[PDB]
Amino acid sequence: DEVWVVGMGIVMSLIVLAIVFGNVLVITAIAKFERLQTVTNYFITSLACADLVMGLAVVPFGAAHILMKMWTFGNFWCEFWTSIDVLCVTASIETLCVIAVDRYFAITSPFKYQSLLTKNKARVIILMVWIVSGLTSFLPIQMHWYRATHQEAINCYAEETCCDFFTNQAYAIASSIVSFYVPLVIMVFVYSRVFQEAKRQLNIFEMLRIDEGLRLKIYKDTEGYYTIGIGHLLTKSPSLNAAKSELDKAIGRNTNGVITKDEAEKLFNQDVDAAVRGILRNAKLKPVYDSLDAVRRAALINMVFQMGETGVAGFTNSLRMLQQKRWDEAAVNLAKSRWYNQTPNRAKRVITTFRTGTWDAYKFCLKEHKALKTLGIIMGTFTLCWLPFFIVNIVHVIQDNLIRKEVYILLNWIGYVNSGFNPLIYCRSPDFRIAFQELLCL
Ligand SMILES: CC(C)CCC[C@@H](C)[C@H]1CC[C@H]2[C@@H]3CC=C4C[C@@H](O)CC[C@]4(C)[C@H]3CC[C@]12C
Ligand SMILES: CC(C)CCC[C@@H](C)[C@H]1CC[C@H]2[C@@H]3CC=C4C[C@@H](O)CC[C@]4(C)[C@H]3CC[C@]12C
Ligand SMILES: CC(C)CCC[C@@H](C)[C@H]1CC[C@H]2[C@@H]3CC=C4C[C@@H](O)CC[C@]4(C)[C@H]3CC[C@]12C
Ligand SMILES: OC[C@H]1O[C@H](O[C@H]2[C@H](O)[C@@H](O)[C@H](O)O[C@@H]2CO)[C@H](O)[C@@H](O)[C@@H]1O
Ligand SMILES: CC(C)NC[C@H](O)COc1cccc2[nH]c3ccccc3c12
Ligand SMILES: *C(=O)CCCCCCCCCCCCCCC
Repeated sequence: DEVWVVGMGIVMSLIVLAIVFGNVLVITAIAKFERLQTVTNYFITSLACADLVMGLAVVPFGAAHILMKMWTFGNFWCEFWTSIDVLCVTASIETLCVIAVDRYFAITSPFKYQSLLTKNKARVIILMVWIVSGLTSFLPIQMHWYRATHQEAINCYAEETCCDFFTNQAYAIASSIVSFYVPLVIMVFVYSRVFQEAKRQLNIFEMLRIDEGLRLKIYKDTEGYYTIGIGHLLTKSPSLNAAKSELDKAIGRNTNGVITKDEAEKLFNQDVDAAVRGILRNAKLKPVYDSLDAVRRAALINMVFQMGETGVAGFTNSLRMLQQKRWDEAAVNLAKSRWYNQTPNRAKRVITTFRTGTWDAYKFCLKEHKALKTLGIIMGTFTLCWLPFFIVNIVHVIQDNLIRKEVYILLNWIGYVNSGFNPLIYCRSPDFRIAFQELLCL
């Protein structure tokens, strides 16, 4: 009975520690490492501050309120504590919504993934988020717009040891819609469009960039030949200066061995053009290529890139089955090759692409697309943690007391606890992971 309290207290204490530790770590990492100082991470910092205030100002007293089964901190702080609670939750979803809109314009810009905002504009947006959140949180609570007019509530308001958030229905609807549901619906809609755009970026360039890899500096391939970009051969000569000469002649300037990503893309589009012409000249590959759709043509070109026309022309049975749109059977034969034995991962993705005729095998391979998934996980987690709580707010406007007080409280704490998840989710990023282990003396 009472020993349970200590055990429950230690648990809630660890919850507080977890929230504060992790979010302090996030703030520190972004503030300290110049690498992490991006527009997105400024919003993340704003998001981390809301969670940090939750862990310091909100959760500790909510915990004590439950364990003591009454309020000990007085009416002033009860009203203040309540305001902070609503503020941090509001600012969090508003920030998440800003991230979604920011990421949409970033991914649709010709200046792709660059935020249209500068660092200074971002701070203004952030500051305006906290002003609006405070305007929608503190005002109604400090002006007493939220309060109900029935006696049970009136008693709780007046008595100093009662801190129950009794609200009138108009507030319950309006506040929950404006603070939560409006930025939630926008966030979900906009960031679903972000994923659509991200998926739409997948093409043969990204495919070969994932499968072969893009190298900005001159390197020797497996055969010892000088190569650059996505496996673009410069020369078979052992002279490095001969490669540099061919590179300059191809790119159109003094490169000294180094080219940009966009220039590698330029060379790649030429190599693709060359590959297709060669395919159409090959009597064994032409009928297959002619029959295939655009996506599977990219798959065939991918193979030609890796093995050359001759190596690909040797897949006589597979080519026949591909030509007849017998995908699974083509997949069975292709999986039984030296190709699949040497580069299974790459072969797995190309063969799967032959099977589906989509880019699904190349989802979330790019570092930038992985980063988008991380943000999507942040948003989804926040949604899942808070949605049940806010559904019950509306349900009780329809019919009050349908759901127990203890369940409603538990749904609140699922919301509270969410403030400790984001730091763990950021470990998906190689940059934060590197940042953290530096900060943690590793
Ligand atoms: C009234 C009390 C309880 C609420 C606390 C308000 C604090 C947490 C709010 C108010 C203004 C906010 C900030 C506004 C400006 C930015 C700049 C950005 O680069 C990092 C976050 C940062 C610094 C915000 C984080 C937290 C912040 C300081
Ligand atoms: C409001 C009370 C109860 C909670 C304590 C507020 C603390 C957590 C808030 C208030 C102002 C905030 C800061 C405001 C300014 C920034 C600069 C930014 O580059 C890093 C975070 C940093 C340094 C914030 C971190 C935490 C911060 C200090
Ligand atoms: C009243 C309670 C909430 C206060 C507890 C604050 C804890 C979470 C604070 C107090 C001292 C802090 C640490 C102090 C030293 C560093 C090294 C730094 O490179 C990374 C963060 C790190 C590791 C801090 C993280 C969290 C930390 C442990
Ligand atoms: O065979 C056509 C392409 O071959 C090179 O790119 C290959 C390279 O030969 C090989 O060592 C490696 O395993 O794969 C890459 C591509 O994945 C050419 O220099 C390309 O320009 C040709 O199109
Ligand atoms: C112990 C209570 C005070 N905790 C409140 C929730 O953590 C956050 O609740 C909200 C956040 C944002 C907007 C809100 N509108 C509401 C209407 C009724 C109840 C809560 C909220 C609410
Ligand atoms: C490498 O960065 C790891 C070493 C950092 C150790 C710093 C020592 C922190 C002491 C924590 C005590 C504060 C507790 C506050 C409780 C209210």
